Amino acid sequence: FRTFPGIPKWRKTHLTYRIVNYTPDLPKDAVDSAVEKALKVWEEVTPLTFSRLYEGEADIMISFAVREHGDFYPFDGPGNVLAHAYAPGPGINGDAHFDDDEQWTKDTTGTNLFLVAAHEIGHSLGLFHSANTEALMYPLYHSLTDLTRFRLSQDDINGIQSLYGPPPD
Ligand SMILES: [Ca+2]
Ligand SMILES: [Ca+2]
Ligand SMILES: [Ca+2]
Ligand SMILES: [Zn+2]
Ligand SMILES: [Zn+2]
Repeated sequence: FRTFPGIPKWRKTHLTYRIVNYTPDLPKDAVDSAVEKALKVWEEVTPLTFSRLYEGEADIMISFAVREHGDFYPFDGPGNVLAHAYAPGPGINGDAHFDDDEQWTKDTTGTNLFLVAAHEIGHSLGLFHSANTEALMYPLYHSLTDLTRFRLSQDDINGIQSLYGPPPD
């Protein structure tokens, strides 16, 4: 696993998230379930807990965007960059932006929102890219078998627990 420079880490266990807008690609409930599942794979293996804010500024602001959308890193249209996220910290840090020039799907016929979201929240909690091919944080994870089979790899668990510790016990 790789952890970011000078170890940007959330200095608290309870983090809030806020879904700012909704893709036309999916029902709103499907966007909601994919982000909840993405958050729960990391919750399961750390003492971190998350809750949802509907207004105000949450730690992890989630939004769908196309091309230039307000930060210095515009999206590129179809394919290639699918989403990006900032490492822990205040303001735009911890936030995750999803490229809506992708076709976000519940399954594998397009770009699977669960899997890209779970990868991206790994960056939001402080994981960088793994050299380990079977890891969710490996750059090419989008070529991995989704919840027909999905499980976090030992490497991702080792990485997130080197930052926040194991589940409370
Ligand atoms: Ca933030
Ligand atoms: Ca793109
Ligand atoms: Ca789209
Ligand atoms: Zn962005
Ligand atoms: Zn990544």
